[PDB]
Amino acid sequence: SYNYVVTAQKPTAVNGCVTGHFTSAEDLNLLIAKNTRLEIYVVTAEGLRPVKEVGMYGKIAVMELFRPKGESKDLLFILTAKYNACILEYKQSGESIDIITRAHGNVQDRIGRPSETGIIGIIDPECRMIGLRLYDGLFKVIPLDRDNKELKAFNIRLEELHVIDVKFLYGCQAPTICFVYQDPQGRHVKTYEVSLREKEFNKGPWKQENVEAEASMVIAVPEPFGGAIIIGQESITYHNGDKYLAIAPPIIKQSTIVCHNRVDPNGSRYLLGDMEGRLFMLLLEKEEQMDGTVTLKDLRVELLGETSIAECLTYLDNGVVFVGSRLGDSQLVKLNVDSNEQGSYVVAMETFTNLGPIVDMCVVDLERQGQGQLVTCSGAFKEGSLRIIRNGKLHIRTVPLYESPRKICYQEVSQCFGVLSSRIEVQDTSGGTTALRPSASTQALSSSVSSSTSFGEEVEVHNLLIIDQHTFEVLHAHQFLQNEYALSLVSCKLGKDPNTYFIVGTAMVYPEEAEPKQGRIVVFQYSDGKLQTVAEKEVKGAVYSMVEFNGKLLASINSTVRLYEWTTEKELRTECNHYNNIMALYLKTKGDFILVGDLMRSVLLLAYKPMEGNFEEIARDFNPNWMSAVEILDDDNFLGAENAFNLFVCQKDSAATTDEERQHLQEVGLFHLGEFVNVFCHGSLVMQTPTQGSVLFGTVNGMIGLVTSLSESWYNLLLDMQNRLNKVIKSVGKIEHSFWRSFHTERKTEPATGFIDGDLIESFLDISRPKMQEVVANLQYADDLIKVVEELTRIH
Amino acid sequence: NVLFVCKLNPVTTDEDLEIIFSRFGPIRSCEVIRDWKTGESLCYAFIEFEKEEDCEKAFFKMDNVLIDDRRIHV
Amino acid sequence: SLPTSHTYLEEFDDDSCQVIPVLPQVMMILIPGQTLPLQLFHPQEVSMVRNLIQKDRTFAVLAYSNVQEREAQFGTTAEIYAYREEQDFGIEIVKVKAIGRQRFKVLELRTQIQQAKVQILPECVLPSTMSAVQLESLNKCQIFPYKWWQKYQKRKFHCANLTSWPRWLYSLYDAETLMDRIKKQLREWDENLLPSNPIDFSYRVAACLPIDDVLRIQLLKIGSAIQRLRCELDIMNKCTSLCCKQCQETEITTKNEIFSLSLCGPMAAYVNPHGYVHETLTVYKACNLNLIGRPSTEHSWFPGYAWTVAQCKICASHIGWKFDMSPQKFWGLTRSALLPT
Ligand SMILES: COc1cscc1-c1cn([C@H]2CCC(=O)NC2=O)nn1
Ligand SMILES: [Zn+2]
Repeated sequence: SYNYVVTAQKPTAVNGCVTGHFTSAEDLNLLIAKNTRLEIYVVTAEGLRPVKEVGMYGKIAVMELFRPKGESKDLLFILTAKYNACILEYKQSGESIDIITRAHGNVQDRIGRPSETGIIGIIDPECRMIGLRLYDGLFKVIPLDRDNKELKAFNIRLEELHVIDVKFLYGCQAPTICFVYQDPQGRHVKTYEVSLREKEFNKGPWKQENVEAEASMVIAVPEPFGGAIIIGQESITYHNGDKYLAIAPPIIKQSTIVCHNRVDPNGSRYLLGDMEGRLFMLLLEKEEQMDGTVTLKDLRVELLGETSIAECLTYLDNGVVFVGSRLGDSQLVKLNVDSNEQGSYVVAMETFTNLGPIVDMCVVDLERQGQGQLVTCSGAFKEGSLRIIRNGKLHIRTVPLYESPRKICYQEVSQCFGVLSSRIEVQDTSGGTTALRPSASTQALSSSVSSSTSFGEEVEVHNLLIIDQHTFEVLHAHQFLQNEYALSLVSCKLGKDPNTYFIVGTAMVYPEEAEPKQGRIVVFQYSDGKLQTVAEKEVKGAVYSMVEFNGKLLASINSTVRLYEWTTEKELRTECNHYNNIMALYLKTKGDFILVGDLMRSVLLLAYKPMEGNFEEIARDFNPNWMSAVEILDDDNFLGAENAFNLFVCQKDSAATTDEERQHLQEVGLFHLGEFVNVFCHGSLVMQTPTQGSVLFGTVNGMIGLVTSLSESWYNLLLDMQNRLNKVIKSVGKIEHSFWRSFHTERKTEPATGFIDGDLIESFLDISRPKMQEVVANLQYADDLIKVVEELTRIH
Repeated sequence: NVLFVCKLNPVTTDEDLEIIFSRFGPIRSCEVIRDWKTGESLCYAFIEFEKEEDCEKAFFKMDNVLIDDRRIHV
Repeated sequence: SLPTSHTYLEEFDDDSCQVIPVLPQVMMILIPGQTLPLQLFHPQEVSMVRNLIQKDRTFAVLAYSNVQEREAQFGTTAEIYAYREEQDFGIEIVKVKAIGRQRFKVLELRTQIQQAKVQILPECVLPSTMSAVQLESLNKCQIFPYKWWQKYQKRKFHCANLTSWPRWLYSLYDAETLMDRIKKQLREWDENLLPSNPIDFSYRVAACLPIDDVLRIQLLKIGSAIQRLRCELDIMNKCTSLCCKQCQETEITTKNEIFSLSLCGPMAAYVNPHGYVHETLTVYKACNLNLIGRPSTEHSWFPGYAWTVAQCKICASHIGWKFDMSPQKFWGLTRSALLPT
């Protein structure tokens, strides 16, 4: 296949952030990791000043700072998803700003299943050990000694098996580890002491105790308070020696706490952020000063305000807070004591764009056939929105919906986007549902409701919104039947009817069942400023994905894949069925070929035979693994994204003469992408060569990527260039390119094949002139290669 | 000194047949054929008497013998 | 918990290609975890078994698409965890109790006994479906002691918004949810209140279902647990009645009588003193089965009952047998005459 992958729009969803003295002993820095890009900003009164943006050959899963004795600035500890651990230092000489790896190494155990609660990384208050919980029933201790250049780790055993949370505790003679763990008897909090000399565990200060049935997070209260705070969903507790205090304020009951930080150095004040956005402020009762020892006396929880959903929170200096949201725009907010405008102390200050999580993406030529603009359904929950991206640096503009969008399609003869959306209502005492917010699905100029069990439960109400393409005001909104779920949406004309219809597939789900036993397909017509419904036909299953095909409408009704003709009566009619042994989540039609896929990597390549009227299989591939999105590149190749953030290309052997080879897909190329690709779409952002075709893809973390096709000679030249660059470019963390891009699953690995890492090749233009001479010494292709790289750069 | 009989009552057991033939004299051994694949009796039995005298007694006094409500031919 | 001791009878890689012995007269489609006993009389089998007990106590059993014709493509290995060689009566007899352990695909079968050159198919454990998008902050909710399963979706799959599909779609690909649905469907036919690990659970349930050999071969093909469990869900919905293969018109039993009289499940494998291995399924009551012969405790598999010949009414095929104690009466049916409908 010999394909080419580049990063059009870099990731923006914040996967964690830290505050500390990293650039200099006097500058307070915020470090944000999106997926692989570590961005280093200096905290300034007016806001943030972006100082550095460094890529990493790995997904940053653990980020921390530590200041070992005898140093000047805090070093950054990064762990990659593939378990590359590195320690990095910030050094700038004149105008040069470089990152130096003090130590690097892979710390994955040969045998072990990764923990279901994910990677937990922690550092001692006194910087004498670095603890990780990567594999269950184990604790990986890395002695942070000046002589441990290679990060030589050693394991310690853990009697327990379901450590929920784990963190160190301040003010201990020897390093302590306090952790909340699960057991068939309940949840308990225990302290262990790490004897490095003996490389073992020892009895902890305060023994096991019962805690709430939903304890989730441990917070290490620093000295002189000491001890630990356990924050469950119902009660906040504090344990320290012989002092045990607790509360269960009524405020937190609605939503759990899924983040926190320390606002003061002495730990007398703490922040908390729920799933729904509320920003609570836990205050300790320091007043208990009796004889130089301070002890708790209260745990008031006060509500500050409603901020964007917080996947992380940091308190910058002088009453400014960075709310890093992974599923919505990130915020810089202010905790003004004397503003109290509406009872909330939070006043928005600045908004940073978080394009993802993309759930659907449409390329449309809004202007007069010029560029291909992107319309993407970004965000989820309250912070959902439509995003328009133009290439004329990219320019991103927002259309908030105040609800979750699902899919996007574009109609030209109506100049309208169709967007499926969901909002969450609460069951009322009247037996009905009340909306929590004034969502866009309710604030339409014109509205319709389709015509055809406890208290406090959350019920999802689904709508289709017709949104104008000039002002982005909701021209219409249509609500579906109760307990219905819209799954697929297509804007496509059928048969001989001149007008362009909307089609939506719906499955009715009830909480007591697993596989929807009933669904429907609705054909809407948008004209006269109203959303008339023109046809409806019920299928006995769920409709997952839909596309038009040669003037006919396909559908995935359960495992069945079905063809619909659009008669003169504006009625769907069934032409020819096909029964599969997999459920056809993904459909992609090109010419006469259909590509059908499910979550388990099952790829089928059906074909259409108009002479007889049935579909006949052509090629098949089963290899158990999780597949997120699957796309058709050319008449033969098929590109998909699968588990562990991987890209695979399946090619069908046309030269094969035997059936055993004609009915199988020979995997050609693999590429560990570092990104959970969610949507594939044809299109390009540059005016309409080494590249043929173009497939954009949108991911969860918020990056757009472009995959194209390179020619044989170009591919070989670019691969030799790739191997020649990987010997001069000193990547941060001493992480080898071959390892990062090596296809990865929890079972097995291969080196990359069939893809060229566009980022590395494009990095050629930025290297210093002397380096280029060494890069390509014996090729007989120095300026010609500049021509190559620039021509490639002119694609995205 | 062994006699073979056929057309036996299916419910018949080896011990019962041995006891019944005991009137014919001492029995060294007795067996009945059963479908190897099911375990059902084949209605064929072979009884080896202690001596030829017992076999002769069985042959003489067992002709048209009604045992287990079924006639036995041997 | 006795029927699994077989008292009626001596303590005892992935993708790699090995050549393994085969025992000739065995025809059962053994699935890992199921226990096969065997009886061997011909001297070659005895010698092979003795050498096997010496070296590694292993042998293959082929998943014959046609056992009589010995035409097969896949099979299951077995480790000999118990054996007994009694040679009395002037003939060497070896009775064995082995457990299916691993599976393989047939490359070739060289005829002498036999040696089958086959490759071990690996078992794929697919990690949590949310582990590919899981938010680090929410991971703390992954641990927890109609309402409860609703909470289970709301908790485990609180990342389906980050992806393109709903939470109720990812419940169909979660090991625990599928396993519990298998449970509820099992208790729908019996009142027996089945390990926790998905692989073993899937093997056991696929073994117990009264299905045909073709579908068992199918279920053995799939190397990922989740897909096997889903196929099991599909199968359970289907089978409703069991007919006599030698009748093809008369139903013999309904799934309503299936009840686990042995810890091995409603169906297991037994060998009579002559050897022919039968796959017996226990049901509370039969229908259209006549009895031949009287009951007898002679070498009865279940400790404390007896057996009598059972055959259908019309074509008199050997369907099985009818076996102060709870329960008083039940029927054990040999699967060779249990055609699923
Ligand atoms: C060779 O055939 C025979 C001659 S004498 C007894 C049998 C026989 C026994 N069984 C089963 C009956 C059920 C049970 O519990 N154990 C068995 O072994 N099938 N056939
Ligand atoms: Zn019959």
